[PDB]
Amino acid sequence: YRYTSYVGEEHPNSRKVVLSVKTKELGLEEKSLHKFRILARSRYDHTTDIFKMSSDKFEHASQNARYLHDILQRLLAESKDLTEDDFSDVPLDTRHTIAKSLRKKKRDYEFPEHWKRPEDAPKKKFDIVDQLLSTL
Amino acid sequence: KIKPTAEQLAQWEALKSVPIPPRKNATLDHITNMIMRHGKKEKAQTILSRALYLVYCQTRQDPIQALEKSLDELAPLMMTKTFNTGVAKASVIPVPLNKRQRNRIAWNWIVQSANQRVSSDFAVRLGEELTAIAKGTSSAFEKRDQIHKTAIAHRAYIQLK
Amino acid sequence: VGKRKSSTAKVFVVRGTGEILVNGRQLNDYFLKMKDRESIMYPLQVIESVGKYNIFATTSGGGPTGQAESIMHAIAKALVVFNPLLKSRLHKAGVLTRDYRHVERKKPGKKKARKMPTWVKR
Amino acid sequence: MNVPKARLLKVAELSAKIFDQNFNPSGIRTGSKILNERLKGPSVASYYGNPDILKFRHLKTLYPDIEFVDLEEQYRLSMVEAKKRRGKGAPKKMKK
Amino acid sequence: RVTPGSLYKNWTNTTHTAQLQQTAVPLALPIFNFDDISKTLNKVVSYSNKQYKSLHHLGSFKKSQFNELFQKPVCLVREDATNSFLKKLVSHPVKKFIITGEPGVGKTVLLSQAHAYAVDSKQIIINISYPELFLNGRNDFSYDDDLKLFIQPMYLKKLIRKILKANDPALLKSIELSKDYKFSNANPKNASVKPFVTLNKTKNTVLDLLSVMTHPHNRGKLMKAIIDELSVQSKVPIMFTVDNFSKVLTTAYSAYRNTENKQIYSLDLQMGKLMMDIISGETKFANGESSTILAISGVDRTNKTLPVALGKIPVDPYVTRYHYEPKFVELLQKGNVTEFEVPKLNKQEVNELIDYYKQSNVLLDKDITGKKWENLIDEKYFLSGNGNPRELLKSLVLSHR
RNA sequence: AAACUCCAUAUAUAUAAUUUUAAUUAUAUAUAAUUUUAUAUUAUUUAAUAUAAAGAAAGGAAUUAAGACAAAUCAUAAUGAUCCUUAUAAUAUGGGUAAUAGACGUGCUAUAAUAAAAUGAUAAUAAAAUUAUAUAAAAUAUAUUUAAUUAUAUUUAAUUAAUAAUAUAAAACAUUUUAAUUUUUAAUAUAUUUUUUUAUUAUAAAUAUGAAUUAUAAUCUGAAAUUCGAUUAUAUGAAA
Ligand SMILES: Nc1nc2c(ncn2[C@@H]2O[C@H](COP(=O)(O)OP(=O)(O)O)[C@@H](O)[C@H]2O)c(=O)[nH]1
Ligand SMILES: [Mg+2]
Ligand SMILES: [Mg+2]
Ligand SMILES: [Mg+2]
Ligand SMILES: [Mg+2]
Ligand SMILES: [Mg+2]
Ligand SMILES: [Mg+2]
Ligand SMILES: [Mg+2]
Ligand SMILES: [Mg+2]
Ligand SMILES: [Mg+2]
Ligand SMILES: [Mg+2]
Ligand SMILES: [Mg+2]
Ligand SMILES: [Mg+2]
Ligand SMILES: [Mg+2]
Ligand SMILES: [Mg+2]
Ligand SMILES: [Mg+2]
Ligand SMILES: [Mg+2]
Ligand SMILES: [Mg+2]
Repeated sequence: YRYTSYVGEEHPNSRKVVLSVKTKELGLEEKSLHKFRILARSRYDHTTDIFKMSSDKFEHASQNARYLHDILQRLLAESKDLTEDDFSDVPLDTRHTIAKSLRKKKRDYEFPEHWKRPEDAPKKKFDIVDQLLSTL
Repeated sequence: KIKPTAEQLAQWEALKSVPIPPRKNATLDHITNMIMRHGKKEKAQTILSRALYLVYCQTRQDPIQALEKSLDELAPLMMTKTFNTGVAKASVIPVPLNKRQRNRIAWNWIVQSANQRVSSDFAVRLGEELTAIAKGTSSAFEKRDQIHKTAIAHRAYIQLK
Repeated sequence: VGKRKSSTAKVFVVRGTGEILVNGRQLNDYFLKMKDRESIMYPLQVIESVGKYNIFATTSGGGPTGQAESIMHAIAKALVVFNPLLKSRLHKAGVLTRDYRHVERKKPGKKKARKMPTWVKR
Repeated sequence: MNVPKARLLKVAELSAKIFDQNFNPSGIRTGSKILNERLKGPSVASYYGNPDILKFRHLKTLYPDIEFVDLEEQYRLSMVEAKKRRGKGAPKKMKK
Repeated sequence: RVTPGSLYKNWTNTTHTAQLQQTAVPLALPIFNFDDISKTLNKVVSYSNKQYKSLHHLGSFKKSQFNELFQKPVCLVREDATNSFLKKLVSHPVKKFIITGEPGVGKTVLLSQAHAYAVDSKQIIINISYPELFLNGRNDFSYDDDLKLFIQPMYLKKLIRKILKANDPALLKSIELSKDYKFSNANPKNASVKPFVTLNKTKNTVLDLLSVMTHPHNRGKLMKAIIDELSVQSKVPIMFTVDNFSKVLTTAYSAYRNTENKQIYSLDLQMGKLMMDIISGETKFANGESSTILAISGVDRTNKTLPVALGKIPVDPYVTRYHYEPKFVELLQKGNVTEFEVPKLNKQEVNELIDYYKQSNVLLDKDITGKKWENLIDEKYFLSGNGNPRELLKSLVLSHR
């Protein structure tokens, strides 16, 4: 739960609280985890296995945090139900994540490993005065 | 302490005799620029090279060289430039031309003569015109001849002589 | 690292047989205009070392022609390390000069940098 | 979209139930955007300033000891007096 | 205001259609044969006369290539690219390929080589170069009642003619028919006399069937019959090929409109459906050595379909019909299509090409005179993007920069 | 005036646990040039040209003096004099500032093939700037049988921000099409130009340019769109 506070000012964003969890770190079975992810929708990113959500609905920060916690608990309860509602056959919708990725830029490319030349690298040049000095 | 290696030195020596290679054929580049309009150089380049390809196909010999020759032929070596002449008769004088100016004059004529050809694509028209000039037929030549004749009249109107 | 206009090109030049990779893909795929490719080659062409050096370019910012120019600039600097005696030659060729040509800003009264709105004497 | 529609709708409804957000499958004008809009009134009201600000009147209230002088007011009074003197004073206001 | 001799077309069209191949040097090059690839493994090779005849009819040699540069269209054999593909074709049990690669790498050329090989080895070739013609709506069509699909009886006729002419008649007339066939007659002669044309089982031939000339509404029926006949026969191999198959994959719905104003699906047509059936394990040819060789074109659109069909990307279910058609993928999976990546040119191959071009006299004076040969080759390799043949060719000839 | 100044540039140092990452960056602090050196060739120890070797070394912005033009502003604001004080001061409802003969500037869009239009999802390539009087993502629905595109509606995920959104930049480049143009089409044959060729038949001054003007239907903002706003659709298709 990340809280924000503007020191001298009275910003209306001081009420904003943001819960954020890795979904694998939550105590869930695999079927329930998938269901939880489905329920999350846009809130769950799939590249980083992270689910976060922020609330600005209430006056105070503490209230907002409490509300977020309650939501999380409700989500968990829903995930652990499994009675006449599995969501085994609804694949993970990753459209929002791909849209976000498109908006940003990528530097996925790397230097080819077979192009490397360790033999052409500069070898350690012999410094005799330094060697003499190093008596420790 | 610099410490240049032997192989590097040998490579440098080998390089030394070779002159630095030119980044552009200058006359061609000039032509492409003249063709070009709205900073759309790539399109002008495509047009020019396509035309040169066509020319080559029609008559199998270096197209760039042929174009240069055509320019040399067509470009009038001097122009009868008009003057006010201290508020009197507008006494014309033959004036020598820079290489670009010479080839610029030639190109405009070439373009005009191409524009009389049939096709929709200008590049095709241009290529046909270039082939005709290589073979040896244009009103551009006649215009050049006329210019030269007009320059010949006014022999000693040149100032420094 | 080379720059031109808004472009920035970090380039890894290595002694292996001369192949190119611009920004994690093939050279002809990245730079469609042959002019840009020719420009990129030019530092390797002033030397007789196109084919000698593998080049892994990584560009960011600006447009294609400017990016290509920044890559070229970077390559010349990279080459300079392999043999310092050629540095003068590269400089003479005009590859070691960082091309300063910077986009002029729109001034207030003018429409563009220099383009003023029409004048009217009467 | 090989995945079925009804299932997706059900999932969306469930998600809506979990969070507070409403579930409108038909896509009818509910009026949600009228109320949900944050009301901007206090900020608008606070435009010109804090009306309770110290004035010259108060600088007599707070510090009676110090005989202050409001210069602009004094000038205005002097101008009024001058106008009265030279027959250019304000005409007496009608009451009716 | 136009003469017969003058060039009125646009550039690409002009280069294709105005014979500037006329003024070109004759070149005594070796001949392309798969049986003697060991001799000419990495050398430029002109095609045989018979191959050329067949290949032109099929539609292998295309407009945007630089086939105008030489007396006739020419390729080189490649150990990594063409030879390997040929070996795979020979060896594999399925014999079912899709030629993938980057734009200009030489997919068509590979197709042309495959066709030439098939011609050499006594095989019939049903080539569909440019499916755009049948897929895009620029020729007549009609909903047949017997066959529940839209026939296209201008394109179909042309395709039949190509089949007839590309292939030699001795190989084609070795095939007796399985069934009898009635067709509507459509000769200038015997119109009133012969209202119908009848082909018998044993007496008649596949050549005769091909030569039949009907009204538009029976043309699709004729085509169907021919395909069936070819499937049945085990005497000769049938090479089916479709180049620019990328267009087919992407253009799922044609430009044709049915009675109600909405677009007709590609599989609701005769030609596209037939093609799909051939691709998949459905219209199975009786003989072995009977292949389908598809080819992508960089010209056409790219999307998730073809990668998903092959072993490339996992199947995202949420991507749209426009960017991913699953039916086509399913069809591709059904008929086990093993893809073939065309590799880019090696340095040696590039050098060999450049040498050939020099011999033919395509190189410019600035390239040849006053320049080291190895250095020139290296520059060419650099400018092509490390051996894209088309790009290299463009740099060589269409540069003038 | 120049210079110091700012932007931009090159280099160095510092900082950033390289998940707020773009280190190919950002920002503080320096150093750097109004560049230097040498050989020659003309004119008189120097100054212009050329050549060479040393360097990343090449711009833009702000600053526009004195006086003058009784130049502009009392409608940013203030003040002198003067005039109005049941009115020349103050509030509401509507109308006007958008009226239209001719005329005058600035622009925008055009008058088609060295130029216009369709398309282009392992989404070709930017920068600068905005988002608590908000920015509005994904996705569903309708226009629209597929879907995409474009436009609305439905509903708000994320972020008050190097973190999310506005926003997959566009020309480019590539295939396709393009009337004027019997410079094409389609029926036959034809064939080693087959997304094509040849033969013989039939294909007879504003368009498949432009987008003014108008008709109807919807949508958006707002309490309200008649005078007098902005979109979308189906028609209308001047002039040039
Ligand atoms: N493999 C090969 N390709 C060649 C040869 N000669 C020319 N080519 C090129 O091969 C290209 C065909 O590539 P293709 O994959 O059909 O391009 P696409 O249509 O964009 O996919 C042509 O543009 C030719 O220039 C050759 O000898 N071998
Ligand atoms: Mg192709
Ligand atoms: Mg990083
Ligand atoms: Mg100053
Ligand atoms: Mg002054
Ligand atoms: Mg004044
Ligand atoms: Mg005045
Ligand atoms: Mg006053
Ligand atoms: Mg006034
Ligand atoms: Mg006032
Ligand atoms: Mg009043
Ligand atoms: Mg006004
Ligand atoms: Mg136009
Ligand atoms: Mg794009
Ligand atoms: Mg959206
Ligand atoms: Mg962002
Ligand atoms: Mg129009
Ligand atoms: Mg008119």
